[PDB]
Amino acid sequence: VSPVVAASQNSWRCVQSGDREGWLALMADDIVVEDPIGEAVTNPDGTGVRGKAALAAFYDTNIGPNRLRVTCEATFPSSSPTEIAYILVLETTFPNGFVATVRGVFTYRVDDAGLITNLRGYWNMDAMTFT
Amino acid sequence: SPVVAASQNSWRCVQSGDREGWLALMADDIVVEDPIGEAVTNPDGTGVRGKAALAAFYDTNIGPNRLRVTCEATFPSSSPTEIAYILVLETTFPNGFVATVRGVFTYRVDDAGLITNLRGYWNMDAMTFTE
Repeated sequence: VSPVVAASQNSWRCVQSGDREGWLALMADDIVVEDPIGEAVTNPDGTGVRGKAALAAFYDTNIGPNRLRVTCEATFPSSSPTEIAYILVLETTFPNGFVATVRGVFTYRVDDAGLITNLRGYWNMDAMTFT
Repeated sequence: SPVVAASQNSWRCVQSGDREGWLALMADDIVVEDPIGEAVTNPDGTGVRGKAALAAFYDTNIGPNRLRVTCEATFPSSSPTEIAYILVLETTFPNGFVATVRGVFTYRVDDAGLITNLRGYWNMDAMTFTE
């Protein structure tokens, strides 16, 4: 199993099961989560959430309260064991039974210690759907 | 949208042999990792970096071959400078042999509309061949 695949799918298990430290422990000190890339509801800034500091906050705002579901439709490994792309569908159910769903390309990168330095989502609000 | 026009223009020129048009779209700090990681097309595994290196990459790996592109899917981000595609790249070599690969291709432009990052998530597993 490649390091980027172990890390990336340990991330999916951690966000799906409320394992905040599990999740944070997978992440390098220089982590840059851009879900998605560019300015949006969850990237207000437009330049992503930086360091374990701001990502802890990001979790407690957008993930810790809710039920997040990751579904993998396709894997696109590269020729490097530290970088992969996927087609995921993300599905956040809020406590009021409100459900936001989005399909996108998600790229990952780990450093030489095996920790995520970059999580990057290719999607916009035009693609998100509500139920 | 600058990244769509850059990217669509990349396919125009590459598919028809227009070397000077292809190079015109790239920045002077360009990095092409087709694919990401160690491959014949990316030997040191860190990509072809700089417009000068890219010219010699062109004459080694593109000019002698016929290349055909099929966009199968498009995943815009919430930034106008960065997009991801699913592409099918078909490379006919000088001896008549054809290699075909599906992968994820991400693009990025700088504030002037010029391509700074062309990155391909594929490897040899997925690649097919004929003739």
